[PDB]
Amino acid sequence: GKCRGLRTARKLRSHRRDHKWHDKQYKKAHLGTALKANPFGGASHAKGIVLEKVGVEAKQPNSAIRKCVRVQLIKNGKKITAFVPNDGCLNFIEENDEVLVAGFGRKGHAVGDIPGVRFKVVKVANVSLLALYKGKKERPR
Amino acid sequence: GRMHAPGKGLSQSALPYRRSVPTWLKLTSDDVKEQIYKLAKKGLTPSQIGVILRDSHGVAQVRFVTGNKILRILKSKGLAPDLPEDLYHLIKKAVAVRKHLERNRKDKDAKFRLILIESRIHRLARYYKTKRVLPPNWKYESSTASALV
Amino acid sequence: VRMNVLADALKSINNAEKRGKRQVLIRPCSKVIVRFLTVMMKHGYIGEFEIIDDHRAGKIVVNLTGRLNKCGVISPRFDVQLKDLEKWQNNLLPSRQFGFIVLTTSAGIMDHEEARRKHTGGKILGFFF
RNA sequence: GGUGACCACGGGUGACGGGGAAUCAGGGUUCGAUUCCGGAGAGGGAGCCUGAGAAACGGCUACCACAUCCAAGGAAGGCAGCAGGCGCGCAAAUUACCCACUCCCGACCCGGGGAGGUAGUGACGAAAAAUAACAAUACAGGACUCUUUCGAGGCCCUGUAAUUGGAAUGAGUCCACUUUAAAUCCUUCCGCGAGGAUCCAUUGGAGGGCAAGUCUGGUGCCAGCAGCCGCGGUAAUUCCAGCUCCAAUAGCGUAUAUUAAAGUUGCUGCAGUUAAAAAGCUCGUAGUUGGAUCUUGGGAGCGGGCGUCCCCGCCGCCUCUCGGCGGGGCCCGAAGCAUUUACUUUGAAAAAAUUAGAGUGUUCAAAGCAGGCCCGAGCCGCCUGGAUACCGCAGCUAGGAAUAAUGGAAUAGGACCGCGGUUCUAUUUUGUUGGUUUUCGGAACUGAGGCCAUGAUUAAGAGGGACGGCCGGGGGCAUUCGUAUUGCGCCGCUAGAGGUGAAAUUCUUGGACCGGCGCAAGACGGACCAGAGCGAAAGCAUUUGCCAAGAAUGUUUUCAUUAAUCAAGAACGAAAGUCGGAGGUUCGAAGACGAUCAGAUACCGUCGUAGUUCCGACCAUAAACGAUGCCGACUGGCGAUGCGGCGGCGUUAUUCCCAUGACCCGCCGGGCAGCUUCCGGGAAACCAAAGUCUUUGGGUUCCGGGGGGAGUAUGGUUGCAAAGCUGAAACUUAAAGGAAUUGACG
RNA sequence: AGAAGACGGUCGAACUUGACUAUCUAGAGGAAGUAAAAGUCGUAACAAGGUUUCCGUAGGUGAACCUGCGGAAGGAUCAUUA
Ligand SMILES: [Mg+2]
Ligand SMILES: [Mg+2]
Ligand SMILES: [Mg+2]
Ligand SMILES: [Mg+2]
Ligand SMILES: [Mg+2]
Ligand SMILES: [Mg+2]
Ligand SMILES: [Mg+2]
Ligand SMILES: [Mg+2]
Ligand SMILES: [Mg+2]
Ligand SMILES: [Mg+2]
Ligand SMILES: [Mg+2]
Ligand SMILES: [Mg+2]
Ligand SMILES: [Mg+2]
Ligand SMILES: [Mg+2]
Ligand SMILES: [Mg+2]
Ligand SMILES: [Mg+2]
Ligand SMILES: [Mg+2]
Ligand SMILES: [Mg+2]
Ligand SMILES: [Mg+2]
Ligand SMILES: [Mg+2]
Ligand SMILES: [Mg+2]
Ligand SMILES: [Mg+2]
Ligand SMILES: [Mg+2]
Ligand SMILES: [Mg+2]
Ligand SMILES: [Mg+2]
Ligand SMILES: [Mg+2]
Repeated sequence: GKCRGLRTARKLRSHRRDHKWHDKQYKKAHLGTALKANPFGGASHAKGIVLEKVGVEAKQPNSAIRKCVRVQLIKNGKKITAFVPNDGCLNFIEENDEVLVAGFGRKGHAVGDIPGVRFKVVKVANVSLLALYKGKKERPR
Repeated sequence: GRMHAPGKGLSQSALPYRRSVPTWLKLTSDDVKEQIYKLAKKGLTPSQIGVILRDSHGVAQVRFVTGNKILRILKSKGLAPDLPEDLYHLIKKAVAVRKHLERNRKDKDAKFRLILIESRIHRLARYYKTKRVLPPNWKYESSTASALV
Repeated sequence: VRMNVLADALKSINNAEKRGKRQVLIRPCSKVIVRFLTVMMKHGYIGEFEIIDDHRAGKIVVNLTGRLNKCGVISPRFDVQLKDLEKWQNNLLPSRQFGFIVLTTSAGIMDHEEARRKHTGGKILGFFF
């Protein structure tokens, strides 16, 4: 069982210390790796240049082509696929155009279908897809 | 459940309420201290005296008859041994295990019963160093052990 | 081995009263036992116990009644600083309406109510309720 | 020499340190570059002047690192003051006005202050709070009353509309005033300023989690949706649209860090038969943890409910050797000091802001700290505030002595003018100063006595240790036997036998196989043999000897807290495996053939190497398994058996009994085990224990946190090497899994 | 009084060459994993999975694999009828 004694404040502290390098959710957060690995250098979103448009094939049970963008981030020069959300919006984005890419909500998990795509596009040439696909702000020229 | 074995047994001695001497007895605190005296002289351990005195002789317990317990009667007169009887029984035992290990270098069993015995020695020793009956120096040594018996 | 002679005893007098046992003896005995059982005697939690005097340690024999749901023991005797006494008697007793944390202060062994009347803290032993 | 696993030393930080913050049943968890305090640096270092005061950067000296002008000789560079720009960037303000407030420096009421205040920018964020209300209609309804209902009176209602209708107001705009420094902003107000088609609320949703439509269009596994579950393949409650509704709503969305949620890091407070999981076993240093046992009952009173029963001040001791509030007391001043703490309670000290929270028509509130009043202002002025609690640990003070350690007398010592011998040395005193010697006071030392009921708590259903009679396939070392087995020797007879779902390679008239008698070598110890035995676990069986070792029981034997578990560190550890060596009984990886098969480099066959056999080193792992850590306590039955003991009631024998010994019947301790049950557990299977667990903590060791990647890579170490031990991540992944249910197929 | 200057010494940026450690990356070619998810060749496992299964070790093999030895039952027998 547990150690339970009265001058055992350390055997306890030091017990509950190491038996966190067996937690998963902290070994992301406190180790290093994460900051080192995620192209998003601990940063909520990030800007990057659209280097080409790529359709991705969804995971078996749901057949469809997902319509994403290969990005290269400015700060790193680290590359990316980002699924351009909402219908017919890939149609907006052209090559070499500067996009603000944010996460998906799973923080590292790829979302649902879109096998291995953490990132979603938000803005395009200082616009925001939400404004374009609603037809509020037009494409700049 | 014992120090060094699985056996969790109990078999021990057990005295009554009563302590006051049991009236058979003649002798008196002196004639017992006259007899412990002559047996230790002859060469017997503090346990072994307590023995002779009960089976053949008369005293349930020396402690009750006289004021104090056997060791103190020998010690306050200077018939007490060099080291504790309790300990050199282990040392004498160790040296006996040593011997046949030194002829029979296969006995894996003897190579606890040594290690254990060694450990039941050291363990004992290091209170006899805090209770200060041994000087804070004496130590086992394999070589010097055989002599010490 | 026998580390704590309460836990020893109190297990065996909770652990009879479950079976509905009429009375039980407690093998090791102590002063602290007596002094904490006599507390249980006042609030009714047991009846009259009659301590045998085997020459060595002591045995006790506790008249039980139905009334004791559980008694237990907090094993390390933490030091209770009177402000904490509440936070304890919240999370260690079934209600604010009965239940008794026996502890051991400056002015003897007693329940938590009696340490509060005298306004003393001290070391938690256990609890019956 | 000093420090160290009470973890130093080494490495790292997305580290300027505090005061606090948001979270929060109690406990934490992360953040605190953030205005308050404390530190540091002005690209980086070093050195410098000067200065009380600086190693000062709105100084300078180089260097390094940066960079400006040039007449090419030279010269001037430091925004981490304020503004501003560039670069970086997911990510952040105006070359604004001013000393009017608070304060500071000066020689100083007088200047200056990008300290500072004021504007501007400013969904960082917090407070308040419009986006309409109401009458009558038209109706749309529904509790009294009236009606069998249909209907109606109507006190009640409410829906939409007509807007029928005027009333009310602000958002704006703008006379005017205040404000302020001048504004601005706010507060004040003249004047204009609401019938929607306006003065116009949006963002997500509408299967579920989750509040809200199998309403209507379109697409048809596309587009697309969907944090997860999912929908989409020709009626989609799921896509794109339309209409309706819902939530919050002036906000509302997604990006991610983090907290609860997390009884998924578990101190409180997780888990370890099977679900992820207890070391193979044992020893053992640190650490943690450790039985009982020591002033009490009682007394004296005051006070609640002749006495009884609650409730209070008392009987910390010692000293007085110490003060004094010619001999004093009186007791405070000192100290034995609280043995030496741990613990508890009371003080004191704790910067403000923040926090908790007193007081207060800010119009409320966040706030603010004032305000209130007295007053018709004749008062030419009164009255009150600016509360308080917490503020860890450590430190300081004072009570208490519940528990935990810890201490004191035992090869003799406390005291008792108890007495002296030796020495020391201080100082009073001999009308003063010196000398000698004294008396005495205080140390130090030490002869010799008196008294001190003169000192050891007990032995643990803790341990340790002695002895006793057994016990046991425990271990070693010798020794002895048994068979079979193959080998050979010989002899007999004879042709097939071994192997097989069937056969052949194979063995054979060169007489195999079989029979007999002989030798041989090595193996292994059959039945007896069991929920039988022992050891730690690997573990352990022919006879006899010797050599140590061990449990258990037995014990008015001794010691007396000596103990449990244990990082660290050791002993042992099938088999397999490896170096040496010895040997080659069978079996037998590897290896050779025969078959079988679509094939079989497999199974089924026939050979047979390493090895299985020995002695000597290593290796250090098992499904090393009861998949159950070790010690310790408690809770039910009932059967059996191994050992020891005890008791009894038997008898076979065995003898005249005996002693025995063998059975029978009991009890007792500790062993291996069984069944049974609504203890109680337990997801379940099950479990006297996996029982004592939200009624949460007896002690302690190890160790798991979705699955894989992976027991991988890398690092370290051990090993001759197989390998052993230590042991990551990116990435991917939604379940993998466990227990039981029906299925259904073997 | 007293400048320029010069001998010495001390802190010492800086520069040059070694050492360490930290961190970060370039890389011909090689071997895993995962994706992942519908290719071929088998069919190792789950039913007596056609050969009870599994561990460790060894040796082998086109691949599951197979075979020794010692284990395991998590079995396909809680029993074998003195
Ligand atoms: Mg042990
Ligand atoms: Mg760094
Ligand atoms: Mg700079
Ligand atoms: Mg400075
Ligand atoms: Mg400087
Ligand atoms: Mg500057
Ligand atoms: Mg911002
Ligand atoms: Mg300013
Ligand atoms: Mg707001
Ligand atoms: Mg509006
Ligand atoms: Mg929903
Ligand atoms: Mg959390
Ligand atoms: Mg909680
Ligand atoms: Mg869990
Ligand atoms: Mg085990
Ligand atoms: Mg035999
Ligand atoms: Mg170890
Ligand atoms: Mg072996
Ligand atoms: Mg071998
Ligand atoms: Mg060999
Ligand atoms: Mg074969
Ligand atoms: Mg293992
Ligand atoms: Mg369990
Ligand atoms: Mg628990
Ligand atoms: Mg995991
Ligand atoms: Mg399994």
